[PDB]
Amino acid sequence: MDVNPMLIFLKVPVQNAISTTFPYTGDPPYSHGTGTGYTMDTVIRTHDYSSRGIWKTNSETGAQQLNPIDGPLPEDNEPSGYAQTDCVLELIEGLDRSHPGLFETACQETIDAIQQTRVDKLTQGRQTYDWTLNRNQPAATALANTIEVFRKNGYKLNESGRLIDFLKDVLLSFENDSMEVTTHFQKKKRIRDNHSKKMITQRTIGKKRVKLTKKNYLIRALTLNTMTKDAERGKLKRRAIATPGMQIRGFVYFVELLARNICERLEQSGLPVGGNEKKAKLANVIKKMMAKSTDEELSYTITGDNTKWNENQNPRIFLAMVLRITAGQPEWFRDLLAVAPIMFSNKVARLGRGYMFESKSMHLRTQISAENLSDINLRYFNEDTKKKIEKIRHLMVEGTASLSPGMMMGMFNMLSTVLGVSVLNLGQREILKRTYWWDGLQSSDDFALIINGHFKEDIQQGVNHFYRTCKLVGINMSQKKSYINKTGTFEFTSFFYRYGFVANFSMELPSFGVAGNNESADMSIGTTVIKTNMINNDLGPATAQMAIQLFIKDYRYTYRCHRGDTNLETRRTKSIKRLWTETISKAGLLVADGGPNPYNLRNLHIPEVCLKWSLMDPDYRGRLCNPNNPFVHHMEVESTSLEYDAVATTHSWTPKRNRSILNTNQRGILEDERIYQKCCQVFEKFFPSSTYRRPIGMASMLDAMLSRARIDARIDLESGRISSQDFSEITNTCKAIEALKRQ
Amino acid sequence: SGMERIKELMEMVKNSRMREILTTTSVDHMAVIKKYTSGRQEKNPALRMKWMMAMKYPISASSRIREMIPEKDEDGNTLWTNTKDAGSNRVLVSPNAVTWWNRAGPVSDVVHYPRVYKMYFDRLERLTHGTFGPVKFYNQVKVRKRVDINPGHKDLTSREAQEVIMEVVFPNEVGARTLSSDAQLTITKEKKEELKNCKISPIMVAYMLERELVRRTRFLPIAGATSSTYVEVLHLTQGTCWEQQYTPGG
Amino acid sequence: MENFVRTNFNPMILERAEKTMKEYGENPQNEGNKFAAISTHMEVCFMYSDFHFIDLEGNTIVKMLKHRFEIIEGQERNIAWTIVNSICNMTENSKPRFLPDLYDYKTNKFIEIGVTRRKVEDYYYEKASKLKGENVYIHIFSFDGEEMATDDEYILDEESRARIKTRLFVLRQELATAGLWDSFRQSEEEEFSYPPTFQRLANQSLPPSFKDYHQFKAYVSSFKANGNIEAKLGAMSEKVNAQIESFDPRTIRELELPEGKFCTQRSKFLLMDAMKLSVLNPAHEGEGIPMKDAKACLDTFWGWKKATIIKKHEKGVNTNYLMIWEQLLESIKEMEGKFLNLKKTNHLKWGLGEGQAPEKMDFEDCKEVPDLFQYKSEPPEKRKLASWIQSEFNKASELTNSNWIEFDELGNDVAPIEHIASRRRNFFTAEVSQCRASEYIMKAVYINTALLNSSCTAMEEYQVIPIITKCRDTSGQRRTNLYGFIIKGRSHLRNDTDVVNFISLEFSLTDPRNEIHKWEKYCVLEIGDMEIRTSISTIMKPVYLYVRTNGTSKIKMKWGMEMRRCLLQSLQQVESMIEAESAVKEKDMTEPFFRNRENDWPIGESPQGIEKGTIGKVCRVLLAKSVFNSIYASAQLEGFSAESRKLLLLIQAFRDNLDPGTFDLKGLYEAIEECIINDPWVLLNASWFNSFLKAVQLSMG
RNA sequence: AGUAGUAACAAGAG
RNA sequence: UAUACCUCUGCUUCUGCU
RNA sequence: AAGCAGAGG
Ligand SMILES: O=c1ccn([C@@H]2O[C@H](COP(=O)(O)NP(=O)(O)OP(=O)(O)O)[C@@H](O)[C@H]2O)c(=O)[nH]1
Ligand SMILES: O=C(O)c1cn(CC2(n3ccc4cccnc43)CCCC2)cc(O)c1=O
Ligand SMILES: [Mg+2]
Ligand SMILES: [Mg+2]
Ligand SMILES: [Mg+2]
Ligand SMILES: [Mg+2]
Ligand SMILES: [Mg+2]
Repeated sequence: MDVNPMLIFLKVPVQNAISTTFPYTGDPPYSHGTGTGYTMDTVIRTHDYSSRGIWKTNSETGAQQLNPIDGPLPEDNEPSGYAQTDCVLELIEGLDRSHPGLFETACQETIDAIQQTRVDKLTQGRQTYDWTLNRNQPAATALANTIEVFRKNGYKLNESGRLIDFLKDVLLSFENDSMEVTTHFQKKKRIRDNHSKKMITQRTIGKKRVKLTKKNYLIRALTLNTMTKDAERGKLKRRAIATPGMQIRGFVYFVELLARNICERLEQSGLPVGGNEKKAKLANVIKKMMAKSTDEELSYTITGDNTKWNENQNPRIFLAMVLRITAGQPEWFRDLLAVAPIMFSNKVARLGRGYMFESKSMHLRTQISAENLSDINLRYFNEDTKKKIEKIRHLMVEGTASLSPGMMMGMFNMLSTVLGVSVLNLGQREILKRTYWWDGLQSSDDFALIINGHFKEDIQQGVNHFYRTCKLVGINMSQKKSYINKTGTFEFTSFFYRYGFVANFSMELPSFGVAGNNESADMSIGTTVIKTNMINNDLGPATAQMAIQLFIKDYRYTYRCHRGDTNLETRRTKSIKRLWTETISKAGLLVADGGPNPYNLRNLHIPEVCLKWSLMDPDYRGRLCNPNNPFVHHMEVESTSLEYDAVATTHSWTPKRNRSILNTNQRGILEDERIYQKCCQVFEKFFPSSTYRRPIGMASMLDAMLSRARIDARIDLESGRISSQDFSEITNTCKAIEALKRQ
Repeated sequence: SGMERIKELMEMVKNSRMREILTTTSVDHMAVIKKYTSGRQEKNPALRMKWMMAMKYPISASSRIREMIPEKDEDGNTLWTNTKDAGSNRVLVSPNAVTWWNRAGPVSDVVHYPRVYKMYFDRLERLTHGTFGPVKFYNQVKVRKRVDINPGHKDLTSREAQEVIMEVVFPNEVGARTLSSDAQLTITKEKKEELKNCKISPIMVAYMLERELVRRTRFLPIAGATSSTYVEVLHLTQGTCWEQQYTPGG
Repeated sequence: MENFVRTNFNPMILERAEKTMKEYGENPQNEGNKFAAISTHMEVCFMYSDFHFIDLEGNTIVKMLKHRFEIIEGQERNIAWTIVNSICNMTENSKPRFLPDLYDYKTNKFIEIGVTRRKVEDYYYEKASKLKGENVYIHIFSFDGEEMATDDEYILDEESRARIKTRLFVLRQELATAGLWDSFRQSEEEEFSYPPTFQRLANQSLPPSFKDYHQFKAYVSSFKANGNIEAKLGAMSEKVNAQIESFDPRTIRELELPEGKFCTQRSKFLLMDAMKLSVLNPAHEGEGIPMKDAKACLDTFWGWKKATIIKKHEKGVNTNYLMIWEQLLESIKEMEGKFLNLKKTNHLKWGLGEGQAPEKMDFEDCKEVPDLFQYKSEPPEKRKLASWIQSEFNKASELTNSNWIEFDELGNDVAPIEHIASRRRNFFTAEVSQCRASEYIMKAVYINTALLNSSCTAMEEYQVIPIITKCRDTSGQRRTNLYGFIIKGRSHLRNDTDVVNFISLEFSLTDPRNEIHKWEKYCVLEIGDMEIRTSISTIMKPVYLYVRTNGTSKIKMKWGMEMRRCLLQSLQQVESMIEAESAVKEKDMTEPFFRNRENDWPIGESPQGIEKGTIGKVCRVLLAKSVFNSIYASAQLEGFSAESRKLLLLIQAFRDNLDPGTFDLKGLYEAIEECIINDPWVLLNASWFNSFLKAVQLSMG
């Protein structure tokens, strides 16, 4: 007998055993090496779906820009980016007519949130393309470098602390013809490694001042650096992601804030709801569309995706949508929300790290960057890269590729959701006035579309009408990834429906394990993961007990904290055995201290220190929860040396961090981080709430610290807590500090 | 007193780079310059903890552990070593030092864990004196409602409770706003009288008051009652085909 | 204006007024009368505050003392609110609703100071109407000379008030002589514009029938819908349509599997062909040390002979593999210690890939090289499905006589649902712990854990890692099993996809000549002879050693260490199939499922037809499926699963009488068959889907 | 050689 | 020259180490 | 309030 697991679907429905179709126990596919080929594929597919447009040379950057808007109508079912702006404006006008007061309320909330947003909101991002260093940095580092270069060049509106003044500085910096930035250059020396007697290259990173031109600064300000997405499930081929710089992210934040305020009040939107709220919204839409019918009414659901969603959106369509939604608003608000589609219409894509080249007669390999890829003869590339470069060459501008159509991966999620929700909103039966109508839900490119009609020909006419109306606005439905059946079963962002949403436990399977923080946080993380999967993802109680057992196994093997009566030998066996022997009540010892596991089903919501607190020895609980804990951080006592008492146990320690680059001296650029940390630590002594809540203020740190020191000295003098000579010495120290900052 | 911090500011203002930073960075821009990093970032901490616990010193703690924890064990294990910089504020620690502190460190008669995490002890007291009924098997109709996972206070909302916490713990940095309610003033007076001469760090005090006062809500599938004492045991009382009859303590 | 204000006032007053206008958003080079008024208010507050001290007694001495007034005006607003909050928290006063100008420590009063060009009584009543409800002291000054305090009660001395009145009178007369006094009494919006470079950028971000950004903005602001969608749909071709093709699984074809050579074994260890040297109840001098347990297992086999190459690795040097095994056995026979690092010989350097990378140099030094060619990115060669992987999956779903998974202790069961879960978990453990896939889990977890620890601790050493598992019998006795050895290469792993090479040498009793296409990557030697005692007879079978060079990465070792999640993927599904029954019968259906072998679930395909099994067989089959998903993880499997899930849902929607339809089934078949290249598990899953489709077609007749 | 798959690792910037 | 954006869920309050 | 982790698009 040959064993076939897929024959379990003869007896069980597919949705009731859908977790067997997710092979999520193995490693996900990763990308090896560069992502330059995927970036070139993205640019070639973006210029191929828009190829019947107008080519214009930009007068500011010199980039070849392709305009497919109001081009020829599509003649086939291939993906097209020829969105008609009049149909887009008609759909947004119908969306405003179906929801009176929606756009005005969303614009009013966006105006209220523009006046309150600060610059450090831009530190919410992750890896940001830094135009000063021509590489990716964290968002706070790239923002601090941008602000330092703007203040060194004379753009100091961002000293007010508001985001909109930083955006004014961004738009005013384009008038500078010579931007003086600080880069990171590299010195190399051939030393000898003593561990292997081998000659290596020792790299020393320093700082260097360089002058950018006007066009080079404008190309760097419109640059999206492109990587490749790693650990992506469900795909065979890889694709490229993109990150913008700091000159784009504030405007993109404001546009996405407005589009989020629009999407929060639309019933046919899948954003920004998620989890159980999105499932309840889908179930309510399906119940309203399945109940509101007659005796002879047919209802069909399309589970629908879209082919190349980010490639076929257009920033000019987003500009028209922004200018139509903000109708009647003040013109500064319209211009501020119009900047980001204008910046994305003139965007460029950094091709990445280039490619690796190999010489076999010399037996060497070398990484040639993208900026040096244009000066290589075509016979040195392989066939696919040669075809890519021959298609790419006319779009090259200073190491980057011009990309005027497209929006790239996930840059305008909510605005594209608004564009899809308008096509969903068109199919109201009191407006369409036909034999068919449609409802449903849209989330980015995923859609569940319910067409109701009287015959199957009416359903076919409704599907054709929705498909052609989506084709009018640059939305290309994937004909090989979408399907249609009767209403009662569909799929929406890997949520499977069969008269109610079924569970998919395998998707939450990588969350079961050891998180890797310390011994205290990981136990609570594991127990709460098991509890949350019992609540939400239909994890059965026997499998939950098995998950508790496997987590205790993984936790004891990860931190080497096996029980005191075990025979395994690690580096921690003797001390844990010593703690096990001299403990009377061994049930009160933690699992990290070699104690037994106390968790069953009923107590997963209770932490381990509290659950074992009544079973501990007083000596063990006095050592474990000692307020003189040397493993954690102790805050210094404020002016109201001596430190505060620690609450957390000794298992809340800090793991050792390693930030070293191989054969690289980084001490020339690691200095200012330490000086920033010293300045923040000396600020926290005067303002003890700065770690709990973000402090605000336009004055400098030194002025705030001196004013706080003076007022605290005066209050402590006027309360019997400090002497008069101490007050005089504090005020004389503040006066000498004020004298030091002027001479 | 307040003279040591201003003399440390005097020592730091003599350095020209520190003076330029303290005179050109605002309080708003300190949130930007605080998260400033320069080297490479450590990704995938789970795998890093998998291989790093096999090494000799995976823990980094302060220098005061050289005065609280000895260098050697009774078995001969090295508990801490210094780094490659003479006079740093950080040394490299072995987990045998954690085990030595848990088996032979200084015993403290006072602990702050039952006071700071009093909500979890309330949960344990609610579970221990609970009553379990029989398990009944039938198809559960779970409605994904929005229920409270933290009840908070009966008279406060979330923002009012956060303003009460900011008034109690950090009264000199509340800014321009004032407590515009009577329940805010009464709870502020009571929590200020309860927290006098408290040697707990103020951030831990603020998070204890945040667990006590701020109401939290989540979207959960509910088959039975929606009270917050039943939301905390939602994994225990209901599933997909069964229902555990349970009455909490109190 | 601006020049008079700089010619009169001190630089402290000008700096305070400039910082106040920078805080509120103005400039002295534009607004001049407001700058002069802010400077005048600042100088009046400074004259009110200066030369007023409090000595050690407490009375106001006018000249080492302390100031009588705290200046709140001129500070930044958060600094000023910090000062006001600290003052209100020192005393017992209520917080003022606005920021006042001074604080008097002697009178303990907040002071609001106003300098007006109008009349004193009118401005005083206006500021009292603005500041009503609190005890803020109000004092109003004017350029005429008159004043009005709070209820005509003064707290300042007459000399200081006379100096303030004299200064305001002199400033008023100098404004009269300067000709700027007429503009002062008469004076008693968010903006965002485009700079011209960004304006020229805005003019090029439009639809191509527009030349200016403001023209397009006026077009969008004045747009009315007049049937543009209906006209554009009447103008568009009829070829652009979403025609629904009806889905019928009786009419669809099967998946087209690729052709070529047969698929090859690519696991990191042997599976059905693995032999283990075992010690029963170990109690030697290092029961727990891996190399000592390996030597204790090697000292149970006495049939060693001279190793001969009986199956060559066709792409490699097989004498190097022979010398590697000779060096490994000789170094084990003379090993002293708890670990073993092999000497870096030439054959071991060949087998571990030492020096195979080209030397990485910078492009600035490699410009004159006349033969720099790009790395080739060729697609993988297609392979035909062979029948060994079905035999592997058949053997992996079988019960063994050994318990391979030990589970940790739980808490005590108090709730009745905990007792129900304990009974169901005991049934799951009785059906799943004696499985061959559980042994594969333990082998993979041990190999990946030891390889990761050795790769991160001994990066330059050629460490020997034995393949050791530990199991219990059906009576409860311990048994330590050795499957072979792993020689780790150099492991300077920086990227997550960086490959550490190793050499795996696994014991076997399987002749590779009977299925040589399974072993393209292996070099199989004949190392021994074992007396195999069978039931009918007793023969002497040769013991082979399968030797191959393999490689792994840190993410692959990370996911190999977490293969026990496979136990979570199977037993969550089976329990759901229990619970979906338990909601129907209104009782716990665990014991009717496990204690009544009625053979209910289809899992097999015989020549007689479709075979059914019990629920524990389903447990073992789903466990083996999760284990083989974890072992043979690739991008082909991910793409094939994600693209064949849609066809499974289409077949299910047909069986639910929901009338399924597609829009491009040919493109769906192309997307499925694109992901079927050379992995044997993906080929086996494609054949499994074809068998399921044929069974669905035979079910509908 | 091997890992592997549209480009890399097979040490010398992660 | 190197882990993007958006949303949801969960945990912690971290003082930075070649 | 922020950071980290997981999932989805
Ligand atoms: O990891 C992700 C996944 C999806 N997305 C965003 O979600 C959009 C749709 O998500 P998608 O998965 O459907 N990708 P798509 O571009 O439509 O190509 P395909 O369906 O294969 O023909 C994409 O175009 C991205 O904009 C991301 O930004 N990051
Ligand atoms: O800011 C205050 O508290 C304050 C402000 N005025 C209004 C004017 N003024 C003076 C400084 C200042 C700063 C910002 C806005 N208006 C400001 C007075 C002259 C022109 C306007 C008057 C007082 O008497 C005050 O006490
Ligand atoms: Mg799509
Ligand atoms: Mg999608
Ligand atoms: Mg004032
Ligand atoms: Mg005033
Ligand atoms: Mg090769």
